[PDB]
Amino acid sequence: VRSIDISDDNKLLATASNGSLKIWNIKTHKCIRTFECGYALTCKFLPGGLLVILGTRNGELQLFDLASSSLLDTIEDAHDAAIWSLDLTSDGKRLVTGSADKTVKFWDFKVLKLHHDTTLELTDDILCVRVSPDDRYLAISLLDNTVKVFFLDSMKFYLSLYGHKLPVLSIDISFDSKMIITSSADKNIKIWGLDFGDCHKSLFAHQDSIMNVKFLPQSHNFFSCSKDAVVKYWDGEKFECIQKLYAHQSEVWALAVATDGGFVVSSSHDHSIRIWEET
Amino acid sequence: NIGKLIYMDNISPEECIRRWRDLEKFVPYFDTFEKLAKKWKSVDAIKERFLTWYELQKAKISKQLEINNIEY
Amino acid sequence: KYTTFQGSQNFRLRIVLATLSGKPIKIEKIRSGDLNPGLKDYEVSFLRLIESVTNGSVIEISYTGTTVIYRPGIIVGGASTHICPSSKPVGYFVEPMLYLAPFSKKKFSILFKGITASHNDAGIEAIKWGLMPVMEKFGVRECALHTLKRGSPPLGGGEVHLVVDSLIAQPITMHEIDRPIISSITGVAYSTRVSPSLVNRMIDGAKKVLKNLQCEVNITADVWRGENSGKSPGWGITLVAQSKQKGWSYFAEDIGDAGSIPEELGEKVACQLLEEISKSAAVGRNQLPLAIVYMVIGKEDIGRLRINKEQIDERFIILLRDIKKIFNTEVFLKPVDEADNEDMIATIKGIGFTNTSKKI
Repeated sequence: VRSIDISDDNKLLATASNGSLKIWNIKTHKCIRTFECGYALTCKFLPGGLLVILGTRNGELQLFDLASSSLLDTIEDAHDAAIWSLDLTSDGKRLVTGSADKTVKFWDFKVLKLHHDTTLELTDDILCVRVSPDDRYLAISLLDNTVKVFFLDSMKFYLSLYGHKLPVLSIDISFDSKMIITSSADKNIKIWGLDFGDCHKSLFAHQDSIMNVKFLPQSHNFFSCSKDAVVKYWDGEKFECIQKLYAHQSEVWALAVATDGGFVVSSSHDHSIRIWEET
Repeated sequence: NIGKLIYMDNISPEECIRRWRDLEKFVPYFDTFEKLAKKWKSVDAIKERFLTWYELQKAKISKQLEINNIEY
Repeated sequence: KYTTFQGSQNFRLRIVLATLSGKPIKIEKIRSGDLNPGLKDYEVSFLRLIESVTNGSVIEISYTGTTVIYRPGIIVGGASTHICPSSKPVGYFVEPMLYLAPFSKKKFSILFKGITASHNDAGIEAIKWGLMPVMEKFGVRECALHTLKRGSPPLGGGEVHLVVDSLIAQPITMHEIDRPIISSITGVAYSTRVSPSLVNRMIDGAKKVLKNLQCEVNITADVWRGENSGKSPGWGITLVAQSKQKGWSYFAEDIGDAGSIPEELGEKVACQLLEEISKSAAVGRNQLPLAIVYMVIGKEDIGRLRINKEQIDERFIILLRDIKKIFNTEVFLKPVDEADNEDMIATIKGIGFTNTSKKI
């Protein structure tokens, strides 16, 4: 399973290489609406549930649902190379995605379907995108090993930053728009100040490669997965590993937190996803 | 005009300058950033601006006294 | 009964003119209509800086704290330290010492620790080559602001070292009638505890806006690494227009803050410098109080300096009224003949002051 989405507390999702957008619940665990799309890698909900936006390594971008028939809209050759990740905004009307034809493009939900409005060129194959939960700024991760932060009312190139010595592959932004978290494949995440871009702790764990970092959206604490079957979570004031979790067996590809209390679900290479909750 | 306008005790300074036409804050005054940037999108108005020893000392002090008298 | 003043308006100029002229001063109703009335912490620490740099000057404050009676002593100067409080950076303390300094007994080697610079007040490089060349034109020879540790807006911790070592007898009189032909447009951009690309994103935008001109543009870059970086991130930009053929300067500066894009900050300081260099004649508008105080403590003769019709506003009015209440010198305002540019020539007869604290 390549990616996980999760709603408030009820429905959950798994995204794989065949297109099995499996729709789950934490109480009966049967995959509700199984269908088939293709080599899908990243995805997101629509904020009321019941509607799922999802990309692919082919040139496409597709949208599905829960209740009615599965395929509703798809845009083929939306990016003529592979795309990597996508995001709704803080409200759920725009749709930003980045793609390794050095393009990041927006979309608008209109009525059932989507509508492209604005392309942006970058000087590198972009491979990650994260938009703030208050639409204050977006951040993009480029393999020429940099992180660029743009605004959203203007997209006027707020902060270009660097320092990871390998392609950074996961970004997150603080819940109250004060601190970003960049994470690369050199086992060293960086908590980054926001007003000018001062690094605070370029700290180091997960001794092969960070694959995805995500933010516990209540306080400013955060979970970080590995590639070597360990998921930790850290606090953002003293920067110590307040918990390790060793309970996978292979490459933990993805994870996602749930916004009710920081209720997290992780997913690995060994076809296992599992649920972590409070004590 | 403007000399007695300054040295008259009664009137306030801004009423003095509007009749003619807070310094702990050091910074000089300024207008709207967008306004003067749009005014000076072209800046050729400022193109008019842009592009022995004892007898020496005696000549220096005597020319000083002469220009002192000539503006006295 | 002797010299009475209202309000904390031009307060540094009132106290520095009292201690230069040697006349006792008394200022009351320092924001007396306020929930926190009286003298603020930065100006009380400023007054005790004056007491550390002079000798025999007694200062008494009322129980209200809004009335200050000041007898002046003699300016001994010397070498001392001074922590400055975080309510106000080092510029607000150094810019009156910059024209109290060159007359004292010993050399001025005084180091200021605290916040380097902020928005409303003067930057260190700003005073360095926007006000040390005008001091070199008025007559001093050896003056320097050794910036040996930068600071920051919210935490500071920086260290400057004002050292002047040209104990001049009195400032020479000034003769400037021509508008200076601006030869070079230079500047620096300083950065503390940030990425170095912020500097390039400043400079390319600023010289992009000023690149449509025949003048030689030259802006330099400095980051501060190690413990010379202060204790908080911050970055600023300053530009001077330097006329080398006689040595005059105009300048403009600003420091970014939370969300300040370096491109638009470079554009803002470039347009602010163009505002100053179009609005000002023969001297900077911010260099103007130093200019008139050196012309008024010049030799017993007249000195003449060009300003334009824009230079005369409320700060200049309260300056000239301050000097007319302190040592009663009318400034004569001639008009220049060519009325294409409505310029006044200020002629000021300097009070015949010499420094009276020199071991000879």
